[PDB]
Formats: sequence, C-alpha cells, structure tokens
Amino acid sequence: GAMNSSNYAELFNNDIKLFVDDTNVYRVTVHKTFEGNVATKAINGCIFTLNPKTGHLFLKIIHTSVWAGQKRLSQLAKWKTAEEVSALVRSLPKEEQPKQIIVTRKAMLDPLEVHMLDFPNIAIRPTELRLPFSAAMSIDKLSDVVMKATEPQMVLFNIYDDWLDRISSYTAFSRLTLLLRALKTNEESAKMILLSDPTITIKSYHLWPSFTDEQWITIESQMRDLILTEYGRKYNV
Amino acid sequence: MNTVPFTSAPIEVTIGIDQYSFNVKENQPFHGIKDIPIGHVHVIHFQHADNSSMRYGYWFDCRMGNFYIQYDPKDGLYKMMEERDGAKFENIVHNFKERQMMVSYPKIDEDDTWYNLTEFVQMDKIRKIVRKDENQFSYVDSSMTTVQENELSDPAHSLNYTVINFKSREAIRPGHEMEDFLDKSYYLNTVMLQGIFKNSSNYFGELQFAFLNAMFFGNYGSSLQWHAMIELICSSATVPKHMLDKLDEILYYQIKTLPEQYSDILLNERVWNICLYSSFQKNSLHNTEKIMENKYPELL
Ligand SMILES: O=C(COc1cccc(F)c1)NC1CC1
Ligand SMILES: O=C(COc1cccc(F)c1)NC1CC1
Repeated sequence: GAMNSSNYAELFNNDIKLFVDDTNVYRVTVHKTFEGNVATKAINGCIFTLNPKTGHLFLKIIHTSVWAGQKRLSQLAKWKTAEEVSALVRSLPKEEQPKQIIVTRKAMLDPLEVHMLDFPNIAIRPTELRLPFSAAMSIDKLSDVVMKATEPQMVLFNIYDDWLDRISSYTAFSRLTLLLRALKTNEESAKMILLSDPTITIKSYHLWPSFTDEQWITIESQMRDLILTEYGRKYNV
Repeated sequence: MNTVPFTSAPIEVTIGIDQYSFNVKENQPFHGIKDIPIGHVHVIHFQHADNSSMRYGYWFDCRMGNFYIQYDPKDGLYKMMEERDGAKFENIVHNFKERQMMVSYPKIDEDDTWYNLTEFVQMDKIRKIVRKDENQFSYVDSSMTTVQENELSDPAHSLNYTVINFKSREAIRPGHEMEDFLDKSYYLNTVMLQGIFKNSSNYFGELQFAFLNAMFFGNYGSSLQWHAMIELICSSATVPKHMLDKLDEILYYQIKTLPEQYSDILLNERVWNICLYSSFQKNSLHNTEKIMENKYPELL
C-alpha cells in the first residue's frame, strides 16, 4: 500500500520502481491586469519521474502550449501527468518497465491508475514521506532546460551524477533528499553552501559539484545545519 | 388475489411478505397468506426466533404457478415449493380459508408503496440474477455474495448482478481516460444502457431488486450494487430527462420505505453526499434530496 519509514529500504531493492512528482507540472505567475483584476500566466513545467536505485530521471517538460484553451488546469495537470507517465512506461522495453510507481501526492493515484489499467501488474502507490522533489527546479541545469523548451520534450538525467561509483543508492538518495530539502527550506543559503568555493566545479555532464568524499561530509553537515537552522528561525527555537 | 399456503409453522419465526412483518409462535396454527395482489412480484422472507442470523426468503410471482411453504426439519428452514396438481392446491387452499387459518395481505387501498418499489422488477430478470432454473421462484439470503464479490466462492449460490467498476477498461475509453472517469456518460449510456441492459427499465429493475435484497436480507453485496447503480447515473453529465425523473421517484420511495433503525447500515454516506451535493445530477433529484434531508440529515 503506502510507502513510509518502515519500508524505506524497499526503494533500493532490485524491483524496478519510479517515483512520480507532479508539483511542477502546472506552474503560473499571478499578476494584475490593466483593469486591476488578477490573472495567471503559465510557465513551462516538468514531470519529475525518478528511479531511486539508478538515479535515472525522466524529466518530461510540459510546454505552456498544452494548456492553451483548456479549463480546470490544476485538474488537467494531474491527468496530463498520468498520461505522460503511461506513455513513458509503454515506450520502455518490458524488462525495463517498473513494477511499482510511487506518487508523491495522493491526488495522482486515481489519474495514474486509470491511465495504467492496461498494466494491472504495475502497483500504483502513495507515500507518507514528505519528499522534497518540488525543489527539483532549484537545480540550475534542470530549471534551464525547462525554461528554454519551446515544445514538449523528454530529457534524461542521472540525478546522482557519478555518486554510485562510490556510495550505495541508499546513501545517494539520502544525499539527494538532503540537498533538495535544503534547497526547499532556504534556496539561497543552500546554493551558497554548494557553490561558495570556486575551485569545486560542476562537470559539464553533471548536475552537482565534483566534491570529494571528505567535501561531501562537510557539505552534508552544512545542509543539516541549514535545515535545523531555518527550523529555528521559523519556530523561534 | 392469490395465496401462498403453509403446511404448518413448526418453529417460531418472523414472517415478512413485502414491507409487512408478523410473528408466528412455535407450532401456532398458521397456514399461510392470502389476498396477495396479482400483478406484482412478491417476496416472502423469514428470520427464525432462535437464530436471528441468516434472514432468508423467496421472490415469486403468483401468476407463474401455485407456490406453498413447508418447514424442512433436516435443512432447518421454511422452503418454498410448487404444487403441480392444480386441483389438490385449490382444495388445500379452500380448506385453510374456510377454517380461517391465513393472514390477509394487508394492503391499504391508497397505498402504492409496493408498486413503487417494484415498478421495473420482473421475475424473468430476477431468475437471471439468482440462478436456480428448476424453480419458478428465487431464494435469497443475507450471506449470498455477488459475482463481483467473488472476483475480489460457491458460484451456484451467488447473486449475478451486472458488474459495474469505475476503474475498468470497460468503463474507460482509451484516450478518454480523464473524460470518461470524471463524466461516466459513456459507461452509463453506451456500455450499460445500450450494451448490457438494452433499456432503462431493465437497469432500474436490477437497481430496485438490489435495494430490496439489501433492505430485506441485509445482503451487503446487494447494498453495494444499489449504490453503484445510483452513482453511475449521478456521475454522468448526460442522462435522459425521463431517467432522472424516474430515478428521483424510485429513490424517493426507497428512502421513504427504508426502516429508520437500519438507515446507518443501508445508506453509504459518501455516495449519497456525492450524488446529492457534488455530482452532475446534484440538482436533479428534488424529491429524493428533500426526503433525505428531512429524514436523515445526520448522514449529510
Ligand atoms: O407435502 C405435500 C403438501 O403439498 C401441499 C400443496 C399445497 C399446499 C400445501 F399446504 C401443501 N405434497 C407432497 C406430496 C408430499
Ligand atoms: O423487514 C424489514 C427488516 O428487515 C431486516 C431485518 C434485519 C436486518 C435488516 F437489515 C433488515 N425491512 C423492510 C421494511 C420491511
């Protein structure tokens, strides 16, 4: 059924699974109109679909043109998410199709289940984890490809860069969620932490900087601090 | 007016004949029920005094043969049977009537309740839901499961209601996933009405039979089926106007007849609130919404 702390190691077994986060699919800026009314303007979005074991990220970019002339866009966005995830699964060879899809928001369950009626062996699951995947657009290179897109487009990334050469997927996911939590709680501090030192670069083919093992521990500690911090500043503790 | 005679009443039992119920005491001189209105299906059901567990009963139509009830001390229940010898039956019934050992079906002449609950119920269709083809009458009890319930174990003792499942390839057209899940008109009108039921009368008749099975026996799967068939209409943007008008009448009399004490177990809060307040047809069930709100405002 639902996914929580009791079964956190299931993510890193050998059953193919994908997380799907739809929080950045329908994005808007809200503004005043000349008549003093309020209007929205949509901007490009993305479906964040991620294999937590391999780090493979199927970033489906949602171009604003898909909303043209449509009604109830927050609701359409969920079904559009489901449609595009269903399309991805169908494009993958059978031995690459997930055995489970885990949705980060419960409102995605019915839209995805309906789109995947053709795949009755694929389990559609919620989670009780509060995962920070909405902060994916704080990753500069992901944000860049979404905002530059002029048409619908799937871009493939490895959100772990080369980390799996040195650490396990359990540790790689925990780093990723720590980084994304930090970016979500205080993006500027998080980004300052990551890029303060000019001598640690981000390789062209990577998303994150080329930290050594020792540097990652310092970074990880600095991001923990940030998250405990902002939690004070928030709750005055 | 027709008669269902009883050989005897050897065990204390509450006997029902449609919406009416009476108590018969162990070995009381009871020999059946008379003046039963022709033209309607009927149900005679029993709850033994000793074991309130397993209310059971018999759907039947007096036009389809001469039916009597006899207690079976081996199987432990009141069994319906058919008498083939018409002359023996007339003679047996006349003897019982002369000695006044029968209760009279007690219909008030103003009262259309039973008609209104059974308007579209036909014995021929009942027998396709309750498969026991050697008998003209159909047995139902509390514990009988439905075909869909056995998909989620004895196939012969099942209620073969039409399977309705909103998240099914039957209900959802490829490429219309969102359209068809949020507006079930395709499933109601094309799949179910045009495809399976053929007309709204068959649809309504199953719906009414499901309700009566749920209300009389506490048959849980019947209750599920009645609610599903309401929801399938309420969740369709496009429903013929006469079907909605009739549905409002149907439900009105079901809710009116519903005994108050079983309202919590026979009424699904989620379905009713959705149908009355959120669904496409939220404004289309004036009579039903009015009685529901004056009788069971708690549910809403
Ligand atoms: O037992 C009976 C009695 O059959 C009836 C028929 C009609 C009304 C009634 F009270 C009883 N017949 C078969 C030969 C054993
Ligand atoms: O006869 C009954 C009561 O029948 C029962 C009995 C026991 C549990 C239950 F759910 C229903 N109702 C209709 C109006 C005459």
